[PDB]
Amino acid sequence: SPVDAVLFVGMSLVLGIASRHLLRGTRVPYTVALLVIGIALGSLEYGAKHNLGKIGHGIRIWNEIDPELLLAVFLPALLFESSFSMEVHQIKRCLGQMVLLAVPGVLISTACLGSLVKVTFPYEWDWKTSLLLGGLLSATDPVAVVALLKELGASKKLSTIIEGESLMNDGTAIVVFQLFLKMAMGQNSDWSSIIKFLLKVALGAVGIGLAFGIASVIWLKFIFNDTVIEITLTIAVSYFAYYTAQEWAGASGVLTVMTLGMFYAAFARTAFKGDSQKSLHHFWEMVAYIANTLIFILSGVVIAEGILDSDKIAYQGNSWRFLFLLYVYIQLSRVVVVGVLYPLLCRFGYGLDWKESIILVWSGLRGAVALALSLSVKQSSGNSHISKETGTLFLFFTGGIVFLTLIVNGSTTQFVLRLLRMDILPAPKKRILEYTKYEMLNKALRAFQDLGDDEELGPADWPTVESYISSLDPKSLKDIRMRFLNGVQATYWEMLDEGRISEVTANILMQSVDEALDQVSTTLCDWRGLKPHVNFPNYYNFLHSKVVPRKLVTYFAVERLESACYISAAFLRAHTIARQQLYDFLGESNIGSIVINESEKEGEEAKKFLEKVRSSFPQVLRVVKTKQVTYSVLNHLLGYIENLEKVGLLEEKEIAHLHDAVQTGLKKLLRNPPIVKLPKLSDMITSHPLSVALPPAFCEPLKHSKKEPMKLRGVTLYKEGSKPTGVWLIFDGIVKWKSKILSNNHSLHPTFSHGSTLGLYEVLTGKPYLCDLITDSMVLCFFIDSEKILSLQSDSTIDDFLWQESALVLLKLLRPQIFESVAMQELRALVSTESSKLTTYVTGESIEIDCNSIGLLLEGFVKPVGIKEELISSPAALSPSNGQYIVETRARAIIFNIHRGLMSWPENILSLSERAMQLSIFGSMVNV
Amino acid sequence: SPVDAVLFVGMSLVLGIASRHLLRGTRVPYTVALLVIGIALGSLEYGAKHNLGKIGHGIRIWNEIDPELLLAVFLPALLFESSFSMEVHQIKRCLGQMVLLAVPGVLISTACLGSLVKVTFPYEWDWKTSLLLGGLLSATDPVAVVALLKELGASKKLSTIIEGESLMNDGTAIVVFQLFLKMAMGQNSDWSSIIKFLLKVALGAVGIGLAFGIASVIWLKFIFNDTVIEITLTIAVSYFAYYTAQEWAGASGVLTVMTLGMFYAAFARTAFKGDSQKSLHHFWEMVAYIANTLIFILSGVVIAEGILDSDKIAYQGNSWRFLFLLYVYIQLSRVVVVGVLYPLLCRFGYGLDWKESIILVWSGLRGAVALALSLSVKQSSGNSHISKETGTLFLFFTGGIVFLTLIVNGSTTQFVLRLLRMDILPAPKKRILEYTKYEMLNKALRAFQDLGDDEELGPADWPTVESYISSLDPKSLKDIRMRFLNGVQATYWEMLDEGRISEVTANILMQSVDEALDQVSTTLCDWRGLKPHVNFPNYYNFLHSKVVPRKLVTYFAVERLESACYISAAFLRAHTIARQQLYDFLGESNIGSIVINESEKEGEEAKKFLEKVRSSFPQVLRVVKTKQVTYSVLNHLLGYIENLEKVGLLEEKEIAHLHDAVQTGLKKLLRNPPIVKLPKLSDMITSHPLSVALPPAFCEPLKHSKKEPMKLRGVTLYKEGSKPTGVWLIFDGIVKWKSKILSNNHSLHPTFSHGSTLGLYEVLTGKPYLCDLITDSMVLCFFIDSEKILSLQSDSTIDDFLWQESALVLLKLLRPQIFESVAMQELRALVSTESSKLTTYVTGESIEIDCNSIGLLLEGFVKPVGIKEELISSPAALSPSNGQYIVETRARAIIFNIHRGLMSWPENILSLSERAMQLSIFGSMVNV
Repeated sequence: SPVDAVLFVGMSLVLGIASRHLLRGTRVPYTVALLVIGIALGSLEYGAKHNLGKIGHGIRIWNEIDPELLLAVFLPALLFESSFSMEVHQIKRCLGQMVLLAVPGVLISTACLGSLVKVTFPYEWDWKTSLLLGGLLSATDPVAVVALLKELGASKKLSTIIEGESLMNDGTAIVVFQLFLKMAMGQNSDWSSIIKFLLKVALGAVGIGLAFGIASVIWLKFIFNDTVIEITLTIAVSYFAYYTAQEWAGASGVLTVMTLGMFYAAFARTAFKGDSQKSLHHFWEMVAYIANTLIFILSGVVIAEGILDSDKIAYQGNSWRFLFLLYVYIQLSRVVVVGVLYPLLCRFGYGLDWKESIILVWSGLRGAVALALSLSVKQSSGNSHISKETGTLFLFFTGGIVFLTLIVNGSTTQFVLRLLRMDILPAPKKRILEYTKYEMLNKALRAFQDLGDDEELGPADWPTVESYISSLDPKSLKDIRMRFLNGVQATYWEMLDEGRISEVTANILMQSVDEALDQVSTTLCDWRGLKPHVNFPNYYNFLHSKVVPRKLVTYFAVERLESACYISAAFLRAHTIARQQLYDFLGESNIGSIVINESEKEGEEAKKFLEKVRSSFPQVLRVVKTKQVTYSVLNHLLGYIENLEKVGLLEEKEIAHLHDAVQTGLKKLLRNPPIVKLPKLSDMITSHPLSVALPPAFCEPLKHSKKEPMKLRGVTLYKEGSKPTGVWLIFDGIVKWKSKILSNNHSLHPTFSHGSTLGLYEVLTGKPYLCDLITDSMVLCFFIDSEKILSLQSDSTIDDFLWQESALVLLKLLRPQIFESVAMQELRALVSTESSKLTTYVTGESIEIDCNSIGLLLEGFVKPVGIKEELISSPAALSPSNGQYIVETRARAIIFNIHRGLMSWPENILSLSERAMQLSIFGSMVNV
Repeated sequence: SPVDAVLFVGMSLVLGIASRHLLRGTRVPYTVALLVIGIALGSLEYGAKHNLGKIGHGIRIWNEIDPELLLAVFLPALLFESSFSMEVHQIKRCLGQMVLLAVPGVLISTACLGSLVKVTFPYEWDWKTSLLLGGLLSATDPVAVVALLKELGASKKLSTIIEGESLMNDGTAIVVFQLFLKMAMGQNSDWSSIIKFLLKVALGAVGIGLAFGIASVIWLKFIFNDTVIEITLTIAVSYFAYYTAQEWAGASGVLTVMTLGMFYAAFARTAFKGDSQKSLHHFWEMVAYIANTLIFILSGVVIAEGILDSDKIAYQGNSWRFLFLLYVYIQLSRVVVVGVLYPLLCRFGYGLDWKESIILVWSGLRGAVALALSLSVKQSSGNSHISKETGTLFLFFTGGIVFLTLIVNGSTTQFVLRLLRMDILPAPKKRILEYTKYEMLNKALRAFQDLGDDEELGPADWPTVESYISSLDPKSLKDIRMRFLNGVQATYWEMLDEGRISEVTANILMQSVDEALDQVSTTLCDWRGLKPHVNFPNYYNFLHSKVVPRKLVTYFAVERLESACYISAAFLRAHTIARQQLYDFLGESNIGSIVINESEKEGEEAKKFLEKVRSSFPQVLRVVKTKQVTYSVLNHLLGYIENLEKVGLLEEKEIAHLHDAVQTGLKKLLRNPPIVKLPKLSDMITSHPLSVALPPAFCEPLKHSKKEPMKLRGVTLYKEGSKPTGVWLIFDGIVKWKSKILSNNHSLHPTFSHGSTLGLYEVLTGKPYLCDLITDSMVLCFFIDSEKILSLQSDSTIDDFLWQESALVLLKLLRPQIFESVAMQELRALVSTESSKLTTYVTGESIEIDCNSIGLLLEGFVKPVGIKEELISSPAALSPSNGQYIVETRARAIIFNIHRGLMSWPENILSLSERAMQLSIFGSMVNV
């Protein structure tokens, strides 16, 4: 007999596999087909008394399945992954509406449904059992709703809203179902009894789940490099959570497993390995899928057994009337609960409209959970409390509700989508889709360009490759804003590809910009999407209560402000790059200036947040940047190691050691944020690039003490035209430069970065201060007198290096049209190149600027050739006027050699030789 | 009571997880720790009579586990993935030694061990039960051996040899164990009875497994895009294979599941999805891991129960003597079987030496399979045939053998490795390792270069990042050969990265070159590694037996020659590129010429194989190239789609549709090779680049009939100095050009490719044929008379295009020093660039060649300036002599603008500004 049960399980599994395979994108889920097949099989086994053999034995051995055993085997398996694959950031974005739809939504739904099925539902029912029915089919199938919504059209709001509300409705409905099913078996008599029972079954289960989750997350953080033990540990901890919950504490094990899934979705994304997460999700999806198909087949067969029993419930000819009435009651209950919650749903979280309201009310899919609970009721029934017809009627009613609710509410929802103007794709997103379907074509064409150079295998055939990929202004403010926001999206994509931010941060930023793209007509609301993720409420940690450890403060501050810090940094860099790109694209359009000013003013509270973080926690910024840098570095190393393992180029021991080392580094990162000692002033002096010219004797004036590096926001450094009293050093912070005399035109983002010396040009030339410096953020800055640098000017090499640094700063100043749109990173390479040479020019000589090169005069006067004689002053930024410049005074100079298509997609894209190219590579005629 | 069993399962699982986590790289497997813990728990439950509570109930409910149930639950779970993760190409490389070690190796081991444990092993035993013991602990644990060997030092031979021999020893041992355990329960009496029983249990099980594998592979090929249903289908088909095998046909279900795993490892790599394979492997590893830990714990607890029973077997004080004798017998049996098989092992497959012999004999690890079979014996025992002590003694003996065999043979094997000079890493592989640990450093440094440009988060801290990555000639023939082979490895790596070949082909080529690197002293044996994978035995298909379908011939030919065709193509391209790179690296070394000649002569039988394929099947080459091209294109598109899904940049419906389309294309590819119609001559004419100049009236001389395009190998095209009788067209094939008059120096690989016109220069200039053409392979070539082209010369645009193509060919001829090391792909871009212009020069004018540009004279005479007056003839290839050329006759010309470090790793790798750079980016002092 045990072999019969496993044979039934395997047969049901094969039927599930077949039904899912045949019914992909057929506007009908495989689950309803499984239910119908199970009903047919049960009818053939019981209704017709046809001896099915061993399959019949399996049917009759699973017909007597214990209720509690059914819950234990199935319900946690259904609910673990449904609560595991959550995008917890989106949930925390709209958690208020989630709980509002979950707890009081289910309460109201159960109350209304029980009242309706008690007043007019003639079977001489009881109020407790009717409310039990309400709480039974007040549960929404999460996986079916997720699949429907992915097939359905919902940008990001309805998807997560309905997903989470169904997920939490499962738990709330199972809790209320347990409460109502436990009617008067020696307990649950008075109001205090049910209150304490709820307290236990809910809070104790949640606490057990959270404790087990914490223990397992610590274990995972302590597990360095192994995929399999992670899935196995998840299985073991889930089983022990269920065991402790229901056989040690008496709580609800299913709710404990569901809370465990919540905790793993929330605080265990970084605990799991980078490559093990996909496999773990696939395996738990597989467990949930087997559980779902098996519970559906079992429900179908038990319904068929029940409705065609000796009493012949189905052949009464009247039960279907009340089944249709119950479906109407489901619809009415959903309508009334959505209407009641609408006055509060709209004011919290995501804005909900009547369109979203009707999509929400119509997208109620009672599936596996309701069927499992109904099977639980139609088992161990027939006693004094729950009778026998009073049992099947529940099972047949719930099965018919699942049938109708998955056929009509699963099919006609798309037809409703066709109305109400939601299936239409907005132009801001249509541009994105058509661009991404245009990069597919270009990437494929470049690949076919590359795979045509070889000659041993002969030409390729373009038509088949094309067949296999056959699935392929300036005066308008809104278009300019949309182009700017698309540029911001491209910048986020590029910075994620290069590795500024992890996957979750990029997802948050892209979701926010997608939300902001819908309000392109009005002011840019990009930062409004990021507002929930950037919070700096209080700093009670600095009230001396916890600064005594002076190390846990850094840990807590990082763990709380870490994601917000990446979000703000990426936001600022994206808007800077996008502003520069838009300025290049438009040049001098007034609309361009308006939108740039709009973006600059809009991205101000993020700067305020970063300034507050810097002023409160000076060391959190360095730790956060270190964590980001090492995370990106380790991801690159992991990619290289995966490539090597694919090749097999190294032995399976050295490559295993390297992979283990990289995984250990990643786990030590995601476990504890990097510990960086607070740098002293001398450490920053040594780390500063200018310290090479600074002798070690000058490196220890009591290790450069007696001065505090910090400078508050807005503190001036030196006024324009003032005497060069000294030169500053910028170890960390922001300095803004302004000057009317200098050609500050097209200087969109005037800013010097860390590791720079400022004012060196004036102190080594004696000229008045060219630029006015204002510190936009708190800057860790140091001052060194003019006399020290003038003394350092004694030797030739030090003087040459000092004038090289002066030249770099003077390129940053004089020519922001080209060199402002680049960090101080590459300019050091340009100045350090041996081709770039410092030269001294005598009167009568000239400057040999030519093609593919640029020049810079530092001191002296130059006479141009071919133009009216001009006395070009010391800061010149000499450039080839044609694609000359004789010297007239004592002069010394220096010479140098000199995804981003989404902003302008349709505005950034024949000769007899081109056609020859096209034929020699492609087929007859296909544009490249 | 059922809850007790599941509690025991969960406790054992947690203990397994803990033991594996603690004992990673401790030179002791977690399995022995699990065995010891199980023995201790059983001793505490039975030996001390200490009431353990519910854990004790679980122990006593699993103590009475049914034997057949134990096999069913455990053994297929152990063996499915052990037979699933095979690298089947390496197995087919050395299958002869595999079967030799498996079938007769196990037979000899069982015979010798049974004889030894029957002659001197006093318990009044029987011969059948003693041979049963031999066949029981004649099984080697596959997973433990794999883990040990990955920790152990074996390049590629011992690893796969021992892995496969243990894997097949499992099946052979379970078959012989079933045969010996089935002694005289109403069957297996005479020799005919055992012969037919073996025939059934082996061949019928293999056939059932193969049929189920074929059905499931067809199902997988018909499944387009879904990960979960693939794992679920694997589970379902495995269960149904076991069911059909043992409860419908009477065969051995475990052997059927093992053969199913073989079939999936062999012919189902392409059936599974590209992203689902890793998850599926992880899940089945997880199932095998739970099965292994549970069987180990169960074996330990049952041993503890048995040896401390009423009879007190352990406390007899003598059983350990015979246990140690049995361990010595295991060692002696392994020694004798390896010695017997050595005269035949060495002559077949991989060469096996005494060093490999001792590593093989010492690496025998009896693990989970032997313990499971021994538990099967110590259950349903105590009857007339198998007694009761005669049962435990088997269980305690097998458990002690596993204990000793996993402690000493699992630890001292590394110490033996320390001797015999195998742990030493050879210099050819040490160079590879130190290079790959040098690209880690460069990639990390470049990443830190990129992640230092931003300014909102401030500087990064280099020391912590460094801490997290703290795990980091010309006259010698052998060094030159090693450098050349490293260049070939780099070429394979680059061509896999760009996508010439799949992962398996790149793995085969890299394994072959790794094997060849060990014989660097002698002639290059690279092709010897590829020899088993390149076979063209017979072409009976062309005997008119199966050419009537004239479509199944292409299918069968592709399916048989497909991998060999990629291997040969990649081999040829890799050696061409490596020869060119080596010639660039050395220039004119005699050793370089010797090794280049060696490589060219060595890579000749691959050309012969490709020529045979082309002559037999003309259309297989195009189909194979098409399949490769579309596979690479779809992989690139899948990578882009995965990037987009990570971003979340598109809605979850359009991106889902694109992913589904790409997966459907990939499945339609891997299911059926692409169907390409055989191109007609007119199709190739139109597809040829020169057809643009050919008018449509000239495009249909009865669609260019009356001529057969094919030309055999070695057929000349036109002799040097002959009159330009016409111009040829190369649609597909190889042409070699030789000319003493032309500067053929440094022309390492003189070859024109497909889609080219040859001889056009001479026919449009009237000069004698510059080059001598020899067809190195069968070429599909066409001839067009001189009069037609001279007539086409009538119009200006056609003449300009014709002279542009002439210029491209003449760059391919005159300057092979620069333009031979590039395909005809990019040269079309160079000639087609608008900067590259065709100009007509009158006598007295000059050619304006300058920096960053090149020139070409086609007809006329030119006088140089600054050098003795030379009459440079019509083919000139004018180049800037300094980094001039006045015209003297009627002349017309044309102007143009103009992983690979592994070959030379240690010979391809400060100023005051450089130190400033280093400080401004990094910490104090770290070389870049």
